[PDB]
Amino acid sequence: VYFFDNKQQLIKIKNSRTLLQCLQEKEIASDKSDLMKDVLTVSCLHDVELEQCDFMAVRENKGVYSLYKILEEEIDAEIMNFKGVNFGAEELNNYVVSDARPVKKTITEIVKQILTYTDDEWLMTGGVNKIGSANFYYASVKEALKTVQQLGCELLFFCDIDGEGISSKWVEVREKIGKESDDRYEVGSTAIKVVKTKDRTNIVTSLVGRGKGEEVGDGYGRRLQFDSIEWTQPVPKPKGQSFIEIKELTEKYGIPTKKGKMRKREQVVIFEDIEDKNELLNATYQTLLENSRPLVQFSSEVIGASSIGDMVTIHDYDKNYHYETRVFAIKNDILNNKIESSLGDNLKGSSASNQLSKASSGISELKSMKMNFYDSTEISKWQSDIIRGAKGGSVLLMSPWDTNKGQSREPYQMVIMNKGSLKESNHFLVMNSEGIGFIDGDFDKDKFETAWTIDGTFNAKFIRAGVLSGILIKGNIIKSSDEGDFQIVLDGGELTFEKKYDSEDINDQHGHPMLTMKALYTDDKLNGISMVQIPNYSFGINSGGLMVSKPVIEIPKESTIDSRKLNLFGEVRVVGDFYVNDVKIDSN
Amino acid sequence: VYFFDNKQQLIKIKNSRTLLQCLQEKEIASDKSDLMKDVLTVSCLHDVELEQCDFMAVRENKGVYSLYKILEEEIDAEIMNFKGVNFGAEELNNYVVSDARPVKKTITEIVKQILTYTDDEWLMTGGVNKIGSANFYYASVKEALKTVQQLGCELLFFCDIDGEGISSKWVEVREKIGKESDDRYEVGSTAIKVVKTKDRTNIVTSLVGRGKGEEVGDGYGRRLQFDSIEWTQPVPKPKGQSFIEIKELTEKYGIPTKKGKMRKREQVVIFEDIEDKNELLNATYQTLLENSRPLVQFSSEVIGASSIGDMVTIHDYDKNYHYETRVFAIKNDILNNKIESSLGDNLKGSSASNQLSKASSGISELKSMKMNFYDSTEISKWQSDIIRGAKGGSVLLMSPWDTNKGQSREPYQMVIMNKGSLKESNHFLVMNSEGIGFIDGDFDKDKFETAWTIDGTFNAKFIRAGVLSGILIKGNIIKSSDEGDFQIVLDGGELTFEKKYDSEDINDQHGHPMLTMKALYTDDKLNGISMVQIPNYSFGINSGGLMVSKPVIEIPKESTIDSRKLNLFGEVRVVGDFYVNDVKIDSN
Amino acid sequence: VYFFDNKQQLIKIKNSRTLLQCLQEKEIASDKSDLMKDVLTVSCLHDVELEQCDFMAVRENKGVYSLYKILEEEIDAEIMNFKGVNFGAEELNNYVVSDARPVKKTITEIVKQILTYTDDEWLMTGGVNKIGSANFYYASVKEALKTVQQLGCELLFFCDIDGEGISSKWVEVREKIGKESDDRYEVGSTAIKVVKTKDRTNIVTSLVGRGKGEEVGDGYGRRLQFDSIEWTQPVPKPKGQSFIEIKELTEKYGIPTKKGKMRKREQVVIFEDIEDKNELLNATYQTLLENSRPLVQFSSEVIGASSIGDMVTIHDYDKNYHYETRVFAIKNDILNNKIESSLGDNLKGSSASNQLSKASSGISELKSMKMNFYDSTEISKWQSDIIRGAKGGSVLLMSPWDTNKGQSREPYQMVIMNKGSLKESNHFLVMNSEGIGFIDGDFDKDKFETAWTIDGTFNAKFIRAGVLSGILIKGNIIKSSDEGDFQIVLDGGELTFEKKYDSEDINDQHGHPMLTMKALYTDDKLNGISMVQIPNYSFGINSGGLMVSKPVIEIPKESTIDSRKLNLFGEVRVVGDFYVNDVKIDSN
Repeated sequence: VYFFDNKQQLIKIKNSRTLLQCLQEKEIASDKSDLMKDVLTVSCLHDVELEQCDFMAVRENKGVYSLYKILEEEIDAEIMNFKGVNFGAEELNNYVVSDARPVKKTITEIVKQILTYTDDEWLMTGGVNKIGSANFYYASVKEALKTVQQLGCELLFFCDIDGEGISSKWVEVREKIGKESDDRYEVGSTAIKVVKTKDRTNIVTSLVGRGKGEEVGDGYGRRLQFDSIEWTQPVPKPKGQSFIEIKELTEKYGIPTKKGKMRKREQVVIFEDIEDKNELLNATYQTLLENSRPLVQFSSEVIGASSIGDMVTIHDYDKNYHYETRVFAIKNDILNNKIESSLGDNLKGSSASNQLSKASSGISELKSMKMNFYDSTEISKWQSDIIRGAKGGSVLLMSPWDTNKGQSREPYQMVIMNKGSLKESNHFLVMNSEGIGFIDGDFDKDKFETAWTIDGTFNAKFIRAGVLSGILIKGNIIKSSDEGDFQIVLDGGELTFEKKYDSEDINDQHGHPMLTMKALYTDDKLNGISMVQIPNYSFGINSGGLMVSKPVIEIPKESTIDSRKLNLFGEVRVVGDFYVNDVKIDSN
Repeated sequence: VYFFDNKQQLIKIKNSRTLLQCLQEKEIASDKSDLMKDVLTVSCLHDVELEQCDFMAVRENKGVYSLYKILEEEIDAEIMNFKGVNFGAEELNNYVVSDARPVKKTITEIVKQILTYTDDEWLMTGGVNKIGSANFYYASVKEALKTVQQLGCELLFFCDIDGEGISSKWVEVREKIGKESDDRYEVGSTAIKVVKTKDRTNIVTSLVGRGKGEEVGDGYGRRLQFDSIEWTQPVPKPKGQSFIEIKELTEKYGIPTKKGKMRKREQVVIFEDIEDKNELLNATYQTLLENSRPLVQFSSEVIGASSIGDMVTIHDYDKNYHYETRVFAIKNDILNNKIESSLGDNLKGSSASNQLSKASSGISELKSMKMNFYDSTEISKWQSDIIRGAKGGSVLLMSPWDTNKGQSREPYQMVIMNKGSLKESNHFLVMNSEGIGFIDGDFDKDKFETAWTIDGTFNAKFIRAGVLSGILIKGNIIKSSDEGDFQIVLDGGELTFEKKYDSEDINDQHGHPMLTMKALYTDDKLNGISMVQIPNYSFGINSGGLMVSKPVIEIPKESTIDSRKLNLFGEVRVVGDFYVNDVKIDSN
Repeated sequence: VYFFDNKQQLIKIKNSRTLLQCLQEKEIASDKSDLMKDVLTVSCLHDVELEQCDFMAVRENKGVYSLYKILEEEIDAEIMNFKGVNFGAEELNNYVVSDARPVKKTITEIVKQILTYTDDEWLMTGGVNKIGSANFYYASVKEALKTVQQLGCELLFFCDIDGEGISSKWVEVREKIGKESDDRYEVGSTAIKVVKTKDRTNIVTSLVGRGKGEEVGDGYGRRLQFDSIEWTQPVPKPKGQSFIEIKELTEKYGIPTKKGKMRKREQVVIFEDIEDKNELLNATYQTLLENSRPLVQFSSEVIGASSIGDMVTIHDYDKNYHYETRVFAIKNDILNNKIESSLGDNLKGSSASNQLSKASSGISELKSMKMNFYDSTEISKWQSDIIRGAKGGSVLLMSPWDTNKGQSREPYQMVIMNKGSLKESNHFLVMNSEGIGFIDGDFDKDKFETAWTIDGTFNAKFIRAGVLSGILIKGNIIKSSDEGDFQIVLDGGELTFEKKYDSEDINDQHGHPMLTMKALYTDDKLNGISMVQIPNYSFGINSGGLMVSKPVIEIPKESTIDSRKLNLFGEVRVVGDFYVNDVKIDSN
């Protein structure tokens, strides 16, 4: 046993004539999410230059050495104990993966990508050709390797150690650990104390698959199922069924009935992250196939030496059974030449210590995979903001939070924009606490205009296209315009021909009258209708054409009540009474 | 001990002269959610034809047999070992219950309903008259029976076994297991080694109840309490208080004070699914009543034989105590005539193995009853959709998700319908990225018109009912119409009478002039008001009635500036000077 | 040993010549969230009057006594056993804190405030000057003290016990338990069996801190980090880095590389309730300083007597080491004068029982601090109601739930109010399933108007301010009014002067005609423009001023087709040929 100091430099060599204990253990875990266990324990007499050492290594052959790092020492009386684990499981826990996210790549490329964060110290050897994906964010490298291991790969670690330090390190990726060995164990000559165990707790013949939810929120707990999938060639499955059954397994492990017939065994299997149907069926089929036969375990003391993970054959001639199994646990005592092994399926996972470890890991996982009050509030806020329109399209309910991040989220106005989003649109229709208004080019709030007011006072200037029909007009003042200074007015049941004037008041629209057709309250009754004239103005009933207009009656500018100067022009044929002197007399 | 093969056919009988161990254990669990434990263990010498057996049974009396299913087997030193459990706890785990949901029914009917999923194999015997409800979805029958058992029933299982297989199976429902036996145990003659234990850990005299939330979201953690419920006859409880206290229990187990008085003990009890007040009070009262006395347990070796669940009486004359207890655990050894029993309240739930089992079950329950990111997102989406209007009432915000299910959830228009929902309404008011518009009968076809445009151009054709008053009209063109071809036009500050015409342009409304009362720019000043005429048209100031109007002045069709033929008609009284051959005249 | 009854009255004294066992244990837990352990165990021969006692006490010196409360009692064979804990840890579990919520106060004031719920039985002694805050709701006092202890204080409990009961109780608050003692332990003379353990499992040199989320909802898992904080004087930390590193620790405990250089060790530390950067950096620095050196533990059997928590010194001359450690566990045996102690850092937390207890506590905490279906639904409802406007501002989508609390949540109308909320505003713009309408002062009523209708029918009476221009008017009836009974009408392609009238129909607006400027269908062609008169009415073309208008032609009330009476007034100047019994005449 060679001991190294903190810089991995050789210090001392301990022989086999001084050590009091030397034990090495290896074990392949039942689950695929755990690494391979490797522990060494050595204890010798107390020394003063062995309390600074941090590494210890043993010998496999002339070219391969295994390195163990001390985790704990215990001086008792004068005997120093020690305890070590593999170097890789302790070194690869101090590299941080910021964020890595492959999508549908092979395992070899994923390992290449992960081992980039170790700064070229670690390499990799071997390959697998299965495609998978994962999301690695802030986490250690060992956890990432654990996650990769679940896809069907098994990992090891090695060194190239000399007396002056470590030179090269690499990681081997394989499918199954161990080649096939030419070993032969016989009970009574090579295997000494054989204990055979058989278990039948978990046996199924039919399973019902379930998926990742259908309509969550109703509370009815629906899940995706393979109800309407046809699948014939591997195992005949009908179209109206919802479970996979193997016939012969039912005949061999079924529940007998009254009539001598057999019935199947059905248990429910849940997959939390399956969204398709065919892959759910494949997963359920694999789960059914894995759990169809009882488990067998052999545990014994052996003479011949085998590595971990080989295939060996064990025989027993007195009771006449013959099996082929796979070594999965080895406890090698170097000092006393005693070797203990185990073959077959692993049933060591039901001991108390493993259960304690699994419970602690489960608590630690649940603490990080579930959502507390803050996360629920944040998710609700995000999903409400998505539908309110605060991130996308043309309809939006504004709140001060959308502008300052600091005030309340309470809405005070509703905005309909032109295109896209707030910065991508040019026109706005705003509904706020002042009335339905409009906003110009930019939403820096040029100035808010008003079309409707909340008390209900429409603004008339917004009528700019169309034809008006089918209504009544009353009380209003009408007017027209020309290039000169003449306009027609209808104010208070009056027709006014006057001169133009520009103003901003209802009363000030009226100008200087010249001719006003009207009516007069004639003698306490409204039976007088006539026009009027005004002096210094010309009036007429001019006749002719569009270019020429000659006076039928000419009204002078000086026409007055006193100066009744009733000019007339034009050849007029006057049928009716005529006047020269006194008394009416007829004509032509 | 009789051994059966995989089809429940008798194979071999083993005597008592060749067995090495036979042990049978029974135990009633402390909690009501666990079944009754039944375990048998037997070991004999190795045999070839015993490695295929799957059932082993023992004898109770001449008509009752108990059947055990082998779960494990272990050849160690040609000494085979077997371990078995009850058949019922293993067979009823392979029957899937899908979607069974009773509401407010009796336990007997619930068990009858559950046992219809076993295909007539299992029956039921007995009954309990208590009302309860449960929700069973995809799950096995055993878990359903476990859930039912929590409502105040206790279950057993039985068979009717013969040499050629099982004939009938049934499940018995009871209130308490065991009748009242006539047995008497005396210490020193019938009971050998007696160990008595007394516990005082959980002792209370007052409790404060809490309910299923009040206003969750504030984060203040309010809960429903019985603050304002009066309850007098069982135990006097005032109105202003929020806890139940029994006086004598306080006097007997109260904290002494400085003045020699006693104080109560208060602890908080939480019920997660209580929504009313009186039932919360009843539950708190029952919890208080249950936990008011210290616990006692007896464990001893017994000569006499009793079944499980009976009521036996134990006496001790030297120390002078006499108690009446209930048997709850029996460990019967058939081969050596040794019986071990326990009496009183169960305190076996604090051992390490039970704690490990409870921790595993608790973790597995938490993994299923708490929600991750996906469930929170789905619930938020559902609750946002409810309030957006996408499922119900008359105000709704459209998004592409509501029509095509594949695009984003971002809104782009707001729709107000007529009645009900999208398919139950005929008329629509729509405000989208092109202005306030309207939609006809069917919404599936856009057919979108516009009333307001986002730049603010109202369409005038939408004014169809009302009276218009209190505004000004300027610049606009006015027109009327009749059945014939006459209309009145006010264009450019002139009154124009023409012939009617139909057109679609502002300029084309004007027609063929006949008489245009207008004004003339008379000598660089606007003081000329006059009419005009046009040849080949008739003009007049006709006078008379509504039927008839005769010309005061008749304007001929040929009236012209050149041909000044101004025909006049009617009896006229022309007072004033006149024009006859250069003289002034008078009234004859 | 003195035994008390249920009222804490002395009953019996047991000497040292009758007891069979007496053992006292004390231990300081590794975590700061657990109290100080104190356990006593005594056993003696069975006595009749010792089965009612509930307290047993021992002697420290002539003035200090320790009180223990019996929890379990076990009569076995003829020897009674007992098991007691400290009085305080059992008494202070029966006082209920309703709600206390201090903010940024000192520990002394927090303890003072908490100890007001014991009704002046418990006092306080000592003090610590550090500022902290906590939120206490319904919970017992012991959990509150546990939570306070996490801020850097350590608690003890005491009594003033006499033969007639307890007189005064108090709690001492300290920062560290134990003074500095003048003790000297030498191996081989005063310490007998020394076992030393050194642990190196968790050693780090650099850490990466994380905070309380950044944008939860995207699913990317961002967290607050100290990326852009400069912090130099304690440890030089640059501006572009995301971790804190100590140099010399890396030089002493670093991973050696190929070229002889050393590398750092990084692990991720998560704080779930940190929102600022400088405090996150401080917490990470404190963790790094706490986890930088390996741990050492001494366990031995000593001769001299020391209290719990002192600082002693242990020496060993043969192996030449000298350490200064702190006592943390004492197991004093009173009957046999044997004392067993432990020194240094506590490594007793990895035993099986402690792990079981921690797992149970973790499950119980997770069950209470996570959210199930009901909580998620309630939070989503609250956060949707906040943004819908149902609590605050001036835009609101009202649903029947907002008024009756019992019906569904689907919205049926949208309301825009004036100010604040429903009760603080006067004018409303309501958009519902009937049309865009308005509501007067109070909203509790249903005085709903209708401007728009869903079929697109505007109401013309809502135009009340503005100027109308740029449109066309067609078909509509135009009218005016005056104080008298005259109005100008333009209906059916004609101009009508008539008498004013009031009505509510389109047809009834027309009145009694007087003068109707119109057109006549003159001989199958529309070339006739004419006016008419009506008998018993006066007509004229009056001329003059605004005050005076004299008839150019006077039309009498009796003017008729038969009674042609065309009165003319005013001195005329008439050029033309005239009618003097035929031919043609001259023109003055």
